[PDB]
Amino acid sequence: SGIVPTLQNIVATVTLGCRLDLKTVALHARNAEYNPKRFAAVIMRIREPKTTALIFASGKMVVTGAKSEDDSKLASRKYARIIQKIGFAAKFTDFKIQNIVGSCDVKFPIRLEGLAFSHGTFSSYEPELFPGLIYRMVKPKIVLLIFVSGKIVLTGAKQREEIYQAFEAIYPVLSEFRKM
DNA sequence: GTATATAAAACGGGTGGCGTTTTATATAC
Repeated sequence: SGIVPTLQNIVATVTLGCRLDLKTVALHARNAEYNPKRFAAVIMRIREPKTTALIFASGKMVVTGAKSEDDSKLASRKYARIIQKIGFAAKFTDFKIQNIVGSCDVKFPIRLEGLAFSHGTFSSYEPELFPGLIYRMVKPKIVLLIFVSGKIVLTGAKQREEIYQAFEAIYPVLSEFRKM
């Protein structure tokens, strides 16, 4: 082994606590998009940490694109400050990470059909529909996308340890189904 | 486009329970 998964995307939610006028928000922000007809939220962005926020009239906000939990909270506080600077009585509350995505490379090809047959109740593999095997782990409850190349995607985690836990648990199985 | 996780909530549609839609990301067909 020796491989440890790399975090790729962190999704979080934040309650600003006050109602927002989206045209005002979009108008005053330096990096905003807002087309009511397409989606009901201002799509705001900041350069550091590089992230994207979906800002709603209710004052709720979704922050995505961060590569670390630190970066997620940091960028979230920053978006909240922007809203304040524009003039609303916003508050940075209820910061919570909802989804963590990770990925790695085991460095060997995998026999997906064998794995799907062996771990049938957790696996779903339809190569004509999507080339990767969808593995639904029980403990921890994580979803893994397994590819012939040996590249692995882990998602559905609320905490970093779950990403790490799942990979540790899957590695022996990937080894059992290697090609070379 | 296909598939995976996840929140936010307005829209469409017919006056309603709920599917779609958007955003970010790895991955590969």
